[PDB]
Amino acid sequence: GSFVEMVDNLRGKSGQGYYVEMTVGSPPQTLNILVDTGSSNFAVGAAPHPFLHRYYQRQLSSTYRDLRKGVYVPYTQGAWAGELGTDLVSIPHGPNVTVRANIAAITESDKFFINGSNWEGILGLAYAEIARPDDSLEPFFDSLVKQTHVPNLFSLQLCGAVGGSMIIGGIDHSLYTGSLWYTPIRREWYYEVIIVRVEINGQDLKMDCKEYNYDKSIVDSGTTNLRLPKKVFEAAVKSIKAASSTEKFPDGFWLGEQLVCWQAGTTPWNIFPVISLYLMGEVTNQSFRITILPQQYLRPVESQDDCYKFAISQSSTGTVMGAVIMEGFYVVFDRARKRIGFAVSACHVHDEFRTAAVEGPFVTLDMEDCGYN
Ligand SMILES: CC(=O)Nc1c(Cl)cc(CNC(=N)NC(=O)Cn2ccc3ccc(C#N)cc32)cc1Cl
Repeated sequence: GSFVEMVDNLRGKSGQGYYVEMTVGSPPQTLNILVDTGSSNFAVGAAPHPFLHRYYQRQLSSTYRDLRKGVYVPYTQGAWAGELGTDLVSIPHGPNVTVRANIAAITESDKFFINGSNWEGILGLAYAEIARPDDSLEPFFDSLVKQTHVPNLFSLQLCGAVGGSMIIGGIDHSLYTGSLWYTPIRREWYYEVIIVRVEINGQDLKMDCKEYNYDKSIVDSGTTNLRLPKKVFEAAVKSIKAASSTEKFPDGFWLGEQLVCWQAGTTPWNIFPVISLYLMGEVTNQSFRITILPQQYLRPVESQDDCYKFAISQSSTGTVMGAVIMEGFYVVFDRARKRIGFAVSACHVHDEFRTAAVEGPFVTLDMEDCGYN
């Protein structure tokens, strides 16, 4: 394939984010940057911190330009503050171009950096609307498209336990099997989609699709869990408990407050159900379903023991399809045609009885009502 040099450009530790090497400034400073499809700022640590091995040094970059403007980015648990500026940016194992991009130099932070994660910055891949301080601040990818020939499209293959590929400018066919199925992007801020139905072990959850998309549903690579709206989570957990009732688990396991460990080799994946999301398709009344295995939603925590954490958690900000979902699939963010594609990942962790799947088409009536306004 012609994108061979971008294959395998992602690394990471489990549950700690996938990162790509970027070089910034001149002479080259190379940094490990978190790949996040749920945000829109390019930001790098620019001061020493206990969790950072290296960081961006602006005074050593002759091409660094100061924007004389501070930036503050709050998240749910953490936050960071820093200074805005521009510099030359490249991705060594990505497309062969260099761009002048906005960089947020992070000079202070709370619970943002992860001990041992080996990354020191974040690459926001979503649209300008959700950028701090405001929309006038062109996100990295927008800058890439404007200044260069690179087609307005990228794709992600995150392989679970860690590594994967971020293909920029195209689609690499060795990364997936079967056909690609596309769902429209509802609005360009987050990568927003519409879930029209949810099944556990082929059994329908029987809720109004409005509930599945309450607030919004997004595809977000810098989040670990599949997060479901309060009511949907409650129902889903009932159904999963019922589907795996040949075994018993403490109530805190389903809330992620407890772990269960099996002896090495013996996890009974067979007792947990497959989970299915149906997404609106590209044609009236047409949908398709993506289906994930326990190997995706039970995550290992790093002896003689294998400990697992349930990785479906409740949300107050709608559905977030994080790495739990994405590690099953090759995902194509086709920004040029306002659509997102899913195909079975050539490298998804599976066993011999069941595999992740993307199947279609299905007929779902009145899908237009499922979105929130
Ligand atoms: C240690 C850690 O969690 N670091 C971290 C942090 Cl603080 C923020 C990010 C930002 N990227 C995200 N894709 N997502 C979030 O931060 C989660 N989050 C971001 C905004 C936000 C708002 C409401 C809720 C709820 N409920 C959750 C929210 C990435 C990482 Cl790795």
